Amino acid sequence: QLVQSGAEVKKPGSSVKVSCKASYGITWVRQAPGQGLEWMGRIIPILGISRSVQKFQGRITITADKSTSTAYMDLSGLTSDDTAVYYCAREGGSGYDFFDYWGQGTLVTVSSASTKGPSVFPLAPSSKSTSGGTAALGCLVKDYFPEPVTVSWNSGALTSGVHTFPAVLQSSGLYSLSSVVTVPSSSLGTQTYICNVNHKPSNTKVDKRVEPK
Amino acid sequence: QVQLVQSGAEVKKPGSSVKVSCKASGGTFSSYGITWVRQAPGQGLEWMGRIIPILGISRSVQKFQGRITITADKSTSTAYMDLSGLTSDDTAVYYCAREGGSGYDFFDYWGQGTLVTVSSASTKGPSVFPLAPSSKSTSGGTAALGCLVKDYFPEPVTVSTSGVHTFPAVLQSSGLYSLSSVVTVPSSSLGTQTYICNVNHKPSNTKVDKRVEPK
Amino acid sequence: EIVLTQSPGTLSLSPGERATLSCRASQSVSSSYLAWYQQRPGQAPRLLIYGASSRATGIPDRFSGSGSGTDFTLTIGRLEPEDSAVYYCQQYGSSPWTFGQGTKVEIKRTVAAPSVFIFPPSDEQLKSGTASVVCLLNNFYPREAKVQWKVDNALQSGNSQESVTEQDSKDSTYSLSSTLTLSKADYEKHKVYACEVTHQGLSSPVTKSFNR
Repeated sequence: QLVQSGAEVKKPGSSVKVSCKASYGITWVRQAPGQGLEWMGRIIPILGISRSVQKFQGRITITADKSTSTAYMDLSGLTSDDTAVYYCAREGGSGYDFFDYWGQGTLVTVSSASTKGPSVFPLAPSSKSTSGGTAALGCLVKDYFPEPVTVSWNSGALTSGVHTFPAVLQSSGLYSLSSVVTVPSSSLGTQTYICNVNHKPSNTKVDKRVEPK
Repeated sequence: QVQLVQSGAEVKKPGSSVKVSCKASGGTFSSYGITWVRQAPGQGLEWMGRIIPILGISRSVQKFQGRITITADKSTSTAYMDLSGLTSDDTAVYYCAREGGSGYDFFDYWGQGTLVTVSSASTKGPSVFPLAPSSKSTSGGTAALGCLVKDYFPEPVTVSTSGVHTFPAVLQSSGLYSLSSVVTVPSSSLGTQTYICNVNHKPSNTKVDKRVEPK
Repeated sequence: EIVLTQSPGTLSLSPGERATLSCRASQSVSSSYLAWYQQRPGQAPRLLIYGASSRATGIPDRFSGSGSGTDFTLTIGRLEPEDSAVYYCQQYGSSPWTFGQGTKVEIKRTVAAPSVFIFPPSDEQLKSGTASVVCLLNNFYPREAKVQWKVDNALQSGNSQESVTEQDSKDSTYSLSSTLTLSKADYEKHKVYACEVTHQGLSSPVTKSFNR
């Protein structure tokens, strides 16, 4: 399994070391938001050899520490157009350079605007709803700037009806996304002390309890 | 710059014979002796003898004289001792080393070493033991997992290169001893690629490979 | 460098129907040097086919791979709802290795008369900022659903913002969250707030009610 790093927010004219915990290369693969994958470079820690695509040459250094076995890129001298999700993937050699196992991915967000904290918003379950099947309740996340914010319920337990909506731009550069869950546990409820949120840039975690109003 | 590659842990019986073979990787025994050097377990080096394949001459220390024959085959360029008539007190690691002549007999390049283990007890197989990684450990830095090697008698047993901690074997109630191998992986979840845990036993010649599973 | 065409793109097909994906190459490539990949909604792409013929170790052999020289075709013999994904043909044949434009498969099963709920503002961001109401439309197929906010029985402008999640891997249904952020003070005489839904699902516009 390939485990990567977390959403660097840098400024147009900076430097990002994306770390893929790593006879097998690591090839890196861009994907601009809502677009289609590219190639960026390849290394082999067994030999230290590195290769890069022509466009990204003079701005990228892909290295790896074979002993501690962890590979990194370092896209220095980057503009605002490189705001994209970057994957790390396993080579196979010469005639078999298809990308077998992939990394989770690390969204670099590069523009000098701000970093803002996930202000979590009221839940407030509707009273008279379904006759038991789906009592819908959701703790909303509005007013934050840099994505990601993962919001699991029951700190990763309730995984059966956690609907998450993609963040959409508001009037400011900040965007907001909404998390909802369905409970059959109508009155009282068993576990209602829930709604963990993790913000990778701000590092602020907020947990709140749902109450039927 | 000639690397010296030796042989592997002979287990013999008190009253036997061991031909330790030091190989001159290169094809080249030049004007260069092989001197042999004992080291009792947890002790300090001695001298045992010297040869020159270029001239066939051999010399031995007084104590080990009448029990040791140090020969070499210049053509195939491989040198051997043959400690015949040995007791239980010779259980030690034996090195082979390169001379320099008359006034320059300092031991330049050395061999890896070959532990002779001499007592009529047994040979027993490396029964590899459960790994079982701990669940709730570090927050990613070091997820420790190790495949243990218990219940074997004659050492060595190679096991498992960046966090392979190996512990020296310690005597159990029986003459058998056990040692433990552990590694740290940054991939805590699924803790997978370590399904080798290759072990090599020089006497038994039994190799066991197992896969680690996070429980 | 090889620019490459793909299939039509979004495809609507019932389960149990064969699906064909094309991959024409502008420049000639080797008869067997192209690999078809599949990336699920929100995840990392997983290898489906390598060499345009062989299958990835542990990939169900519905996903047949064929084609040679210029046109490469990926044919999915049977379709389940756990196939809804984006497929890219990468030609690791030339240099640099050019990924395909990518095709989106949409499994055409049900029309799911939707479930509409309101989550009207409560006294936690009615004690700072700008409040926002919201309209959840849970379990609905397909994406053809439009919601217009109704305020005190009076229709609203384009100050909404609707976000729709991708179809679930098993459910294959599309849920929505139309939002109406407002000026934090403006909650005086607007007694009721509602969202009006028009869908293939359910005869009428299903409007709603806040009061409280």
